Amino acid sequence: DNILYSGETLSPGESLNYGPYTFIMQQDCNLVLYDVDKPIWASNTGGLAQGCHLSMQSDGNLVVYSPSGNRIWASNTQGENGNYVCIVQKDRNVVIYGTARWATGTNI
Amino acid sequence: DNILYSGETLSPGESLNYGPYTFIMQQDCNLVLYDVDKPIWASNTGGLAQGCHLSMQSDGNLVVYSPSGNRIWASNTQGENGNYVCIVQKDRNVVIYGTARWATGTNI
Amino acid sequence: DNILYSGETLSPGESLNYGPYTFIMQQDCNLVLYDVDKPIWASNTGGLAQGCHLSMQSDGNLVVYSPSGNRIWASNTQGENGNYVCIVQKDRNVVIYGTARWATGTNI
Amino acid sequence: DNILYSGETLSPGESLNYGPYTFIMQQDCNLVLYDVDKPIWASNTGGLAQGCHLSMQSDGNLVVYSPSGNRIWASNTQGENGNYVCIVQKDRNVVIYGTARWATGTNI
Ligand SMILES: OC[C@H]1O[C@@H](O)[C@@H](O)[C@@H](O)[C@@H]1O
Ligand SMILES: OC[C@H]1O[C@@H](O)[C@@H](O)[C@@H](O)[C@@H]1O
Ligand SMILES: OC[C@H]1O[C@@H](O)[C@@H](O)[C@@H](O)[C@@H]1O
Ligand SMILES: OC[C@H]1O[C@@H](O)[C@@H](O)[C@@H](O)[C@@H]1O
Repeated sequence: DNILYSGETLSPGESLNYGPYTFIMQQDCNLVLYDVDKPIWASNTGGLAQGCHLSMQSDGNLVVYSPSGNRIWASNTQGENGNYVCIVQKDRNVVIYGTARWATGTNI
Repeated sequence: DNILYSGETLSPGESLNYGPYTFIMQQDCNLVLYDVDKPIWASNTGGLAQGCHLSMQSDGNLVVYSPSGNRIWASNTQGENGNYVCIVQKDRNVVIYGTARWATGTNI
Repeated sequence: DNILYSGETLSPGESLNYGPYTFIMQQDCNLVLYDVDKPIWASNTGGLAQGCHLSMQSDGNLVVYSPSGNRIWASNTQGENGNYVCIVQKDRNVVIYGTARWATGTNI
Repeated sequence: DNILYSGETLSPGESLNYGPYTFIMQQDCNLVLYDVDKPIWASNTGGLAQGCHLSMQSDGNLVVYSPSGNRIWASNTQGENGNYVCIVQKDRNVVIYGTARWATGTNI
């Protein structure tokens, strides 16, 4: 609910949430962080397309894609292939972390 | 509740939780991942001391310390100084990620 | 979280949250349910005072109080004395339930 | 999550969770509240059947049913037809509340 894992996408209208904080891939292709109803950060890509999705990729890049498979905005954080996370944190920061350094190996 | 940030500690009896998954720093100094009442992973340090704390450090090492400030168990993942997270994931894996590659910079 | 128990208050600026839904006791004494940035319900008491708190009472009434201990808005649901909950639900309804009909009695 | 709404069921192996607290409809038809790995309350119906479901009914009764549609255990809280909730609370109590006294009417 507040974590996007590498290999997952937010569809249009979908969000990560922590308390009053919402990080949403809007239908107007703007990527916005709201504190209640106040925009605090945006990709500033509102109106460049419709029906965009947000991908957290295996190369560590967070990308807004238009439905033509066309890059609209990116974090520009391509690097090592592996596992990454994008988190809406309790401190209201949105952060990409990776690669994975250690695991219990208890996945299902 | 399912994330430990670098610079934070779990005190004795404290846990990270996702649904039926509990990752707990026990009073007997064992670090255990439970699926409901079933231990699925442990540090196997039960009885080596009392009143241990778990630290997620800035160097990326997850360490169980005894109250004498003495290292009892570690992930052995020291590297670059920065920001890391330890997550109890929805897939029941416990994972350390870092360093931070990008942020909105919207922290309070 | 998404539950206010009878005997608790939301202070000014505090909220109940479920995913993109935020139920906030605003600084301007308006009680508002937001879906992301869109107000979908309000007490319509914005500007009648400053520094109001929301109280879920053991008589089952949800009341906005001004700092003079003065009733500004209420659900008008006074009844049996007991335990009640106010919930921001997954279906985006905000509901008062009570009284308590049964419990395990496993409270701390 | 930590709420079961009237009209919903927990299937075998499914749980309500708050932090280290797990309320599970087990495969062995026992209904158990665990604090980490410690059972603190049970229906004591382990082994009376297999593949039971827990149902929070609109008559306010919480019932364990066997797959033959047969009552195995109940809270015995039948009353007014309406909307009820069963909650695993932050205080580690499991409580049934209802009926609904008030709502915003903002459901989807
Ligand atoms: O090695 C760690 C990785 O293991 C995978 O199976 C998943 O659980 C990933 O989320 C995780 O990053
Ligand atoms: O640069 C990213 C870092 O910024 C800090 O202020 C915190 O929000 C950290 O959790 C985060 O890793
Ligand atoms: O008996 C039910 C009541 O028990 C109390 O001690 C608390 O746990 C209340 O939240 C609950 O409604
Ligand atoms: O009127 C109250 C009821 O409204 C219904 O439509 C649902 O949202 C129920 O969960 C709720 O109890």
